[PDB]
Amino acid sequence: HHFDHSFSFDCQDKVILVVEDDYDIGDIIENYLKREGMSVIRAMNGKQAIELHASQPIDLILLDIKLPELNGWEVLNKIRQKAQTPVIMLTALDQDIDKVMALRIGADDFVVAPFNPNEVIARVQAVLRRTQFA
Amino acid sequence: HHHFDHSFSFDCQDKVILVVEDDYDIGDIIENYLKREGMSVIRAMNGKQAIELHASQPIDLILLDIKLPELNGWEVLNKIRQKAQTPVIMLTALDQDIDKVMALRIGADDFVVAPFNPNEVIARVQAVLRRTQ
Ligand SMILES: [Mg+2]
Ligand SMILES: [Mg+2]
Ligand SMILES: [Mg+2]
Repeated sequence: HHFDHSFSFDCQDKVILVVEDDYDIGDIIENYLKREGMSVIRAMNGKQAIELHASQPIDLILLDIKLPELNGWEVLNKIRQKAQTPVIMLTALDQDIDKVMALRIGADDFVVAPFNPNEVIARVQAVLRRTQFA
Repeated sequence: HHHFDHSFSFDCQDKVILVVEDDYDIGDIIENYLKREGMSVIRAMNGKQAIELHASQPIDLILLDIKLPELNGWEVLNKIRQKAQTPVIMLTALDQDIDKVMALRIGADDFVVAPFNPNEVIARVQAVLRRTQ
C-alpha cells in the first residue's frame, strides 16, 4: 500500500464504566475491554453507577437502557449533571432503539444485543476518538 | 415526566442516501425501509456506479457495502474521500470487517453489522445525518 489509511488506536488506561445487571454479558464486555488495555469499573444498578461516576474519572460509560429500578435515561440525566462523560447505550429491543433516538439528552451511540463483543469494542473506540479532546 | 423529542425523525425527510450494495435483494429491502421513513435513495451496484453517482448527485450520506465486484468498499471509500468528505456508514458482515472499521484513520461515521436490523439501519442513518449538520 502506497498510502497510509489505517492505524491502531491507543486505548491504554482509558477508564470504562460498565453498567449492566447481567453478570455474563458484563463479564464478557469487561474481558474484551481489558484486552485492549482499558480499565473497567463495574456497576450492576443505576444508583451504584451514579456514585461510581461521581467519585472517579471516567472516560466512557456503557449503559444498560433497562436496569432493575431505573431506565437508562434516568441514569444518564443524573450523570450529565456531574460531567459530559460519553455514553453508549446497551439496547436489545427495537423499541429501545426508538427511545434512544428520541432522547432529549442523547447518548453518543448505542449497540443492539445480541452482539459480537468486537462490535462493542469498535463502538467504544469510535466514541473515545470523537471525544478525545472534548 | 418527558424525556423524549420525536421531531428528530422529521429532520431526515428528503435527505438523499446513496445505497451501494452488490446484492440486489438486500439493497431493495434497505431502500424500502429508508423510503418508508421519508428519505430518498439512489442505488449503486458496484464501486464505479457509486463514484459516478456521488460525483454528479447531491448525496447526504453513503451506505457502503464492503464486498463489491471490482473495487472493494474500502477502496471505494478512499476514492470518494479524495473528492469530498461525504458521511459514510459501512455495511459490514465479517469480524475482519469490524477490525478494518476500527483501523480507519478517518473514521467511518458509523457501521452496521449483518444480519441487518432494518430499524437499526434507519436509526444509524438518521443519527449520522443529525450529527453531520
Ligand atoms: Mg441488563
Ligand atoms: Mg446485531
Ligand atoms: Mg453485499
